[PDB]
Amino acid sequence: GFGGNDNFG
Amino acid sequence: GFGGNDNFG
Amino acid sequence: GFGGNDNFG
Amino acid sequence: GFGGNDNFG
Amino acid sequence: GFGGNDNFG
Amino acid sequence: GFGGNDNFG
Amino acid sequence: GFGGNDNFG
Amino acid sequence: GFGGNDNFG
Amino acid sequence: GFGGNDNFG
Amino acid sequence: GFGGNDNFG
Amino acid sequence: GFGGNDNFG
Amino acid sequence: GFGGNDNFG
Amino acid sequence: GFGGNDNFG
Amino acid sequence: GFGGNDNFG
Amino acid sequence: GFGGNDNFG
Amino acid sequence: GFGGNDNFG
Amino acid sequence: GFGGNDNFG
Amino acid sequence: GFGGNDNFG
Amino acid sequence: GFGGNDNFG
Amino acid sequence: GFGGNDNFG
Amino acid sequence: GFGGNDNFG
Amino acid sequence: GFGGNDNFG
Amino acid sequence: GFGGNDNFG
Amino acid sequence: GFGGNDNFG
Repeated sequence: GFGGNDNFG
Repeated sequence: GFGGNDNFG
Repeated sequence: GFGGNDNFG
Repeated sequence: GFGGNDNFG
Repeated sequence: GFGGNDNFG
Repeated sequence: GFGGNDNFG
Repeated sequence: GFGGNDNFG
Repeated sequence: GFGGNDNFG
Repeated sequence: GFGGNDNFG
Repeated sequence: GFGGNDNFG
Repeated sequence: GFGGNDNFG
Repeated sequence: GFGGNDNFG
Repeated sequence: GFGGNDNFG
Repeated sequence: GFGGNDNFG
Repeated sequence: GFGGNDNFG
Repeated sequence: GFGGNDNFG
Repeated sequence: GFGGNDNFG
Repeated sequence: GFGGNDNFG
Repeated sequence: GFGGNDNFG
Repeated sequence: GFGGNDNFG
Repeated sequence: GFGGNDNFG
Repeated sequence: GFGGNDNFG
Repeated sequence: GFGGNDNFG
Repeated sequence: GFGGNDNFG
């Protein structure tokens, strides 16, 4: 999510 | 893709 | 939530 | 089916 | 049915 | 004479 | 309170 | 259903 | 006297 | 019949 | 032919 | 039908 | 009198 | 059906 | 106090 | 379907 | 909580 | 919280 | 007569 | 922390 | 800093 | 040179 | 120079 | 693809 697409959902 | 938190139902 | 009767293809 | 949410798909 | 009546619910 | 497929309450 | 002969047929 | 309140939810 | 299937949620 | 057909005759 | 789903009442 | 009469009801 | 070669289905 | 913050009573 | 008559005070 | 060709016929 | 609900108090 | 007073800072 | 939470200084 | 800052969430 | 003096900064 | 406390991602 | 029963509470 | 010398403090 900072470079790589995190999904806290 | 579908990189998200996906429910489908 | 109540995702009922999904027919996916 | 009598209150069942049934598919018949 | 084939020869008699039938309903869905 | 006779009743049949009968959903009820 | 129903009360007589009813014959759910 | 009849007199007993059911609760099919 | 609640009686149903209420989900306090 | 999900990938199929049905009759209900 | 796969003509299925017939009633030949 | 096809070969002979058939009544219904 | 359906008589000649015939596919019913 | 997701009250994540439900204070009650 | 939801069915139970509380007294937060 | 999702990410799949999935031909019925 | 950085992903979801707090409910302070 | 809920019953007790709160403070911050 | 509880004086509860307190932050001095 | 009554000395330095906080974060919630 | 209640009877003395303090430098939170 | 405190960076301090901070969530990321 | 406060000097009595203060009840800082 | 960040790439320098970046000091997440």
